[PDB]
This record gives sequence, structure tokens and C-alpha cells, in this order.
Amino acid sequence: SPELRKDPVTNRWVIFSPRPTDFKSKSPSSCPFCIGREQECAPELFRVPDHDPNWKLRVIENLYPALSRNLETQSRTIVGFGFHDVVIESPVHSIQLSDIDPVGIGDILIAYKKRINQIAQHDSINYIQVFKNQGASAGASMSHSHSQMMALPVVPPTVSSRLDGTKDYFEETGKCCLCEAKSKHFVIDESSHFVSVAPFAATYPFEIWIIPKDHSSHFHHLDDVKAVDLGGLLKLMLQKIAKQLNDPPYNYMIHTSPLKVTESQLPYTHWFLQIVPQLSGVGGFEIGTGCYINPVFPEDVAKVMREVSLT
Amino acid sequence: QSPELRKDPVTNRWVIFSPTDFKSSCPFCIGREQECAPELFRVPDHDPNWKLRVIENLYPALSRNLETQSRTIVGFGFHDVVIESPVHSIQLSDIDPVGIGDILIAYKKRINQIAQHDSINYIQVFKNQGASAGASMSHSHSQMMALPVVPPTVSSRLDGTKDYFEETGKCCLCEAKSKHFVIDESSHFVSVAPFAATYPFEIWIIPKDHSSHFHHLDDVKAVDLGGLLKLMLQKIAKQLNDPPYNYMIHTSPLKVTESQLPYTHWFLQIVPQLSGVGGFEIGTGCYINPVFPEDVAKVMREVSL
Ligand SMILES: [Zn+2]
Ligand SMILES: [Zn+2]
Ligand SMILES: [Zn+2]
Ligand SMILES: [Zn+2]
Repeated sequence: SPELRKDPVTNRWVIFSPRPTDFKSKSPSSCPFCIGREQECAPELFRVPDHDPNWKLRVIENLYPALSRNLETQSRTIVGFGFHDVVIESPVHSIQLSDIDPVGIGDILIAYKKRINQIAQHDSINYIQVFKNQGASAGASMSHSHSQMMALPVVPPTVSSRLDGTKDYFEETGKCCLCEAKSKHFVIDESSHFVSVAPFAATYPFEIWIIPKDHSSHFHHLDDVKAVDLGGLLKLMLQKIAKQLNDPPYNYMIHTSPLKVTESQLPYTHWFLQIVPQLSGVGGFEIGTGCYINPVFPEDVAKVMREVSLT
Repeated sequence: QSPELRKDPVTNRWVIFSPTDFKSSCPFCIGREQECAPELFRVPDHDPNWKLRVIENLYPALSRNLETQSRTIVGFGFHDVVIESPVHSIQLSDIDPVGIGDILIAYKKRINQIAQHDSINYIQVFKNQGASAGASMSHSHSQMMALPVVPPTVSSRLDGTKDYFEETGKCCLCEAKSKHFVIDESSHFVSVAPFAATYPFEIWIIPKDHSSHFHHLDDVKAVDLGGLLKLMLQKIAKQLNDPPYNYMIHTSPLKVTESQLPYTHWFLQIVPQLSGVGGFEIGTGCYINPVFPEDVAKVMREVSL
């Protein structure tokens, strides 16, 4: 049954028009990121344990940054200023994040936080995007496990689009769209402080939003318990995806608040984590319209992910 | 070199600039029609010996039956496939400009038919060739998708240009030669590199005059464009080693009110399917471009065919 849907968090029409059971992936031994080879990496910001030779993760600068941290005093057209950094996820070469315990993932998530705060000290930076790219066509240039963060001198579309949307939904309904998640999105799994769902008007097939059950406008408010919990759920979400979809290239994106949000935006600004398994590409309709075509309804995705067995 | 952000009213979004080096029978075969979804018309009109046909898409993304019905809406819309040549062995651009004229004019004929439906908000026409750019069939061809609402790209375009117009009192597209990097122009267009293009080697073909409506396309301009579109697609393949592509005609919704006409202008966007996308762009909606439009224009101004 083809229809069009819209989520006040993404604010753009997606078409739903397809079987959910047949969707599957179709997309060295050492590296400079490996422990004992830090001399081959760009400058470090910090490493957990705090300044320790037997480290768990490190937060280093990107050797080929997309934005220049040396254009700060210099800010139609603006200068390429930013902080494009890399968070090293494991000292080990070949272990994928989803195979990292949930407590270790919690710590990686705690690093993002600490860095965002370190960055939030720069009045120029207005929004950092914490995102992970695992896989060639999902953009993984390194095989070792890592995630990327970039701090921007502007507020992007989806954000002002998400902020422009959840506010319009709040003004009327009185509620923050994500607080209504279990009643407005399809439930997959739930942890102590988070719940996962196939979004009502999902962009991509098999897309996931791990959503804080409590109302929290900014990611950086991650504590140790929540960081370990969410880790377990993120670990659970990445394993059900890998089994059910045959280890597809996938990336994840943390969505949070503009650095200088308003006291008013808080009641409807609610962060979350989006997981997008790569299962297909686009054509001239999408690039041209900004509207996506999703071949699987979240009604089915939610049934599948619930039926996935992990033993 | 030094990265830089840049915006444009047409896109109304900043892109991250971060820097001639780039590069790379069927059912549609004349004699198998009954094997295609229904026909809306062909050209020559009602000619068994056709040069192009506009048919319904066998696997439509939006159902043309759900018309009666209609944060959510029914999947009503039309989806058609323009078959650009009864010869399985031809590149859209290896085609004669006059014949490209035929196809364009056909888009116009199908839009007017569609415009008769009060339920259609926008009418995007696009071209897919090459696997990586999205294509599933090799025979040369393009498509049309008619929608019940105005999509994301048009939304912003209306906002970006409107706001720009409240500024300098000028339609930015009419100012193409003072805002974009000109590579080439014919008696009616200026294919251009856009000041703040989203994709590397992106090319915009811009009607010189202010035609807030693609469907205002006439015969001489129709073939006037064909020659320039052809020239850009051939220069594209030449310098970039024949990369798949998806060009997109940008134009105006069927409910364009009068207050939006001075600043709404239609243009064609060529995207050699190159650059890849990962989490940054997915989470932000802000693309990164490795090559500035100043370098792309010079490179393409020197292409020899
Ligand atoms: Zn390695
Ligand atoms: Zn909330
Ligand atoms: Zn053919
Ligand atoms: Zn104009």
C-alpha cells in the first residue's frame, strides 16, 4: 500500500512503497591505529585510561581533516574552520565495535561527551556531528575500528529541520515528539534508559533510532550507567542488523542539540542515535527532490527485528 | 588547500568546500511494446514508427489508482518512463540535439496533461544511466515522477530564493553570470558551475531569460537546450571517463502562486555519479565537496570532443 509519511524530527516526506524477509546486504593485519604505532597518527587529544600506556581508546586528530582548526580567528562564504577528529575504539586491530563489550562502548560514548564539552568551549563551533562509518561503500577508509566527529561553525538542515519540526509539533500537541516514541514509532527492543524503534516515516529500510526514554535535549548528558546501558542496546542493535541483513555496510549518527540552543527549544529538543544499514542507493528522484523512497515499512521492520534470534 | 563553506539561495544551504584530476536486446527495444506497461502517447503522435514513447512505469513508486483517495497521505501519484530512442544501442548524448528537443517537448506535453490534476503539487523529471548512479536498465532512458506534495528540495529552493529576493530585489538565477562560473552558453542557456555546488563537477544549465516554468519550453529553445545538454554530457564523459549520471530538472510546483514568480526559476542539474556518502552527510545533510567550481569550469571549458 504506497503512502507518504513525515516525522517532525526529520521533517521531509518519504515514500513507503515496497519482502522484509528477503532484504539483505549487497554492498591488512595492522595499521597506524593499532596499539604501539601512535607515532604514525596525527596529534592526540586524549586517551582512556587517562594518560595510560595500556589504553582502551584514544581521541586523536584526523590526519586529513575536512575542516581547518587553524581558521578560528578568521571565523555567502565562510572559512574552513573546524575540528575533524577521530575516536579510536579499540587497541586491537580486527575487532568490530559490535563485538566490543557494552561497558567498553559506554566508555567510547563517554569520550564523545568529554570532547564535545572540550569543543563547546569554542564560541565559533555551533554543532558537532558524532558519526561512525563502517564499510567501504559506507565510507570506511580504515579497517581498524573508529568513529568520526566534526565540529561546525553553522547549524545544518536536518537539525534546523528537526528543531523547526518538533517545535511545530510541540506548540500544538503540547508534547516533545520523541517523548511519544513508544506510541508513535514501532518498538524493537528496550533497555533501562533507552528504547529502539523503526521510525514511523523512516528514511532508509531497516533504519533505527535508539531513543532516550527520559527527555534529554543534548547527548553530552551521558552518564556512566546510561553509557553502559545504551552500549548494550547499541551492541544489540548492531548484532541483529549484522545477522538479519548479512553484515551490511552501516554507519551510525548521533543527533543532538545546536550548541547555543534556546531555553525554549529544550522541552521538544530530544537527542537519539540513528543506525542506517546500507541496503540500496538512490537515483535522480531523490537527489532531485530531497524525498526518499523506502521499500520497507517500519511495520514490517519492527516485526523482523523482534523475530531475530541471537543464539 | 584551505577549506571553505559557501551558500546559494537556490540550495539555501552551505556546502563544505574542502580541496582536471578526476575521472572514471531489451523490452525497450523497438518491437516489444505490448511487453511495456501502458502508453500515454508516443512521438511521432500515433506513429507505429516511433522515436520516443511516454509510458507508465511497470513498477510505480506511487500508485496511479489511489487517485480518488486524498503527517501521512495516500500513495497517489504518477510514475512514467520516457523511452528516449527505439534503438538499444545509443547514449542519450550520442543523440542528435533536435531529437533531444523531441524528448524535452514530450516532458512538456506530459506535464500539461498532469497539470490538469488538481491533486498534483510537483512534477520532477530525472535521468538515470549507469549502475552506480542508480540505473537498472542499460537502454538509454529517463523518468518522470508526479507527486501530491511539494518535496524537500523545492521547499528550500522557494525559501532560499524568496529570502534572497527580499534582499537585493533580484532573482539569483537571472544573475547567473555574476554568481556562477560560466563554462558555456547558447542563444538561450548558460550551463554553469554553481557558486556553491553540492557535488564535485556538478553542472547547472540555466535558461537565460526568466522562465519560472520548465513547461514554458518551446521548440527552438527545446533544441537549443539539447545542443548544450549534449555538449555538457559529452564533455563530462570525455574528461571524467564516462561516469554514470542523474540529471534533474528543477522547476516549479503546479500551485505556484503569483507572489513566487519573480524569484522562481527552472534549471537542469547534472551529477556525474562520483563522490561517495557516509555518516557525516547522513547525520548532517551538509555535503563536502573536494573540488571548487572555479577549477571545474576551467577544466570543462577546455574539453575537446
Ligand atoms: Zn588496523
Ligand atoms: Zn522528549
Ligand atoms: Zn532496448
Ligand atoms: Zn530569473
